[PDB]
Amino acid sequence: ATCADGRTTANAACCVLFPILDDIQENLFDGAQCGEEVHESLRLTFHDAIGFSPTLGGGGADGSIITFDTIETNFPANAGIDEIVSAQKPFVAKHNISAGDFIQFAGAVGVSNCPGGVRIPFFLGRPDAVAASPDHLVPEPFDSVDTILARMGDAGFSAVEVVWLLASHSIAAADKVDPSIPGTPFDSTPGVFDSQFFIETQLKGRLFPGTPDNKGEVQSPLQGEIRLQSDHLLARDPQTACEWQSMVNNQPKIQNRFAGTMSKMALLGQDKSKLIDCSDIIPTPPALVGAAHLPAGFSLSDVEQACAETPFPALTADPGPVTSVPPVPG
Ligand code: HEM
Ligand SMILES: [Ca+2]
Ligand SMILES: [Ca+2]
Repeated sequence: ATCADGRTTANAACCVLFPILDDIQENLFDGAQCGEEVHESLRLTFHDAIGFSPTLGGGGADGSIITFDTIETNFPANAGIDEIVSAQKPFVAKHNISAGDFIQFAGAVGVSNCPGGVRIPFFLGRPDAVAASPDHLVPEPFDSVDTILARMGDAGFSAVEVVWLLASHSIAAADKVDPSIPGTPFDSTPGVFDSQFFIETQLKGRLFPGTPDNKGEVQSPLQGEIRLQSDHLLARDPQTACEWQSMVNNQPKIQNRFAGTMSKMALLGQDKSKLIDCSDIIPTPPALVGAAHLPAGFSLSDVEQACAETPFPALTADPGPVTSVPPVPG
């Protein structure tokens, strides 16, 4: 099909997405960069979608976090999500797709900007949100593994799927876990969708990058990197540790499982058969940059092996002395 903007797509209903793509690439993502706004937009996909429980209710990936922001903005786990909601609102107001569609579209487009990224399937047609999410459906970094897995499981995800979705933390930072050091990433390559997150979370902690005593934080192995308590525990818990380790230096697995599981997440509360497949609108991501490695100055003895069936793979360290990770600008 040929669209009003002159471009081609398989299903002509998807043409509406091309001007939206252009607008977000320029005016939300700072020229199609894998930076702060991409990261926040990706987090928003999860906070919107995970507000779904067959028991407790919630419409899932329905745009409620924007449309009912006056309610959802007050939820504890939504700390620091108000900035990206505020940034997305004028786009939702200005274009002609639902808020639920916009959130998932912006997330998929954003991931496609990141070197090593993957094209996440995208469907068009989510109805407008009808009610705010119930509170307390977003997992917290101070929740135990069993609590996190139970909540994610309630929404429909297996333990391995939780690990796959946490590849998102490869392109990610924290502003509120330790508010003294906003923009501190979870891996040494927050601009690259890669396995460094799965490697670096497996290292023995060494230091707090900022203040001590923050809820939901534990010691990190690197200055300028922050470690969530939840990620620390998920990397080591027998339910998840072998799957976590299996992501290390397996870029195709990270990509394919992230795409598939993100598609599932983007469809929480929705019925694929009542939507239109517009996956071909998502751009081709740049190739992976870099290769899997231990940080400079580290060795296998710094890895806390936690997979009972399989040893941690032999990686090479970057050359030189131990170095710090720069924060995400913004
Ligand atoms: C499984 C349980 C999870 C927990 C406990 C968790 C927790 C967190 C926390 C505490 C932050 C830092 C927020 C801040 O202080 O600014 C964060 C950031 C982030 N999370 Fe997760 N997360 C989880 C799952 C996910 C999933 C499934 C996604 C998928 C989209 C995701 C995507 C992100 C992204 C992209 C960021 C970076 C945001 C930024 O750079 O500002 N998280 N997560
Ligand atoms: Ca929602
Ligand atoms: Ca990374």
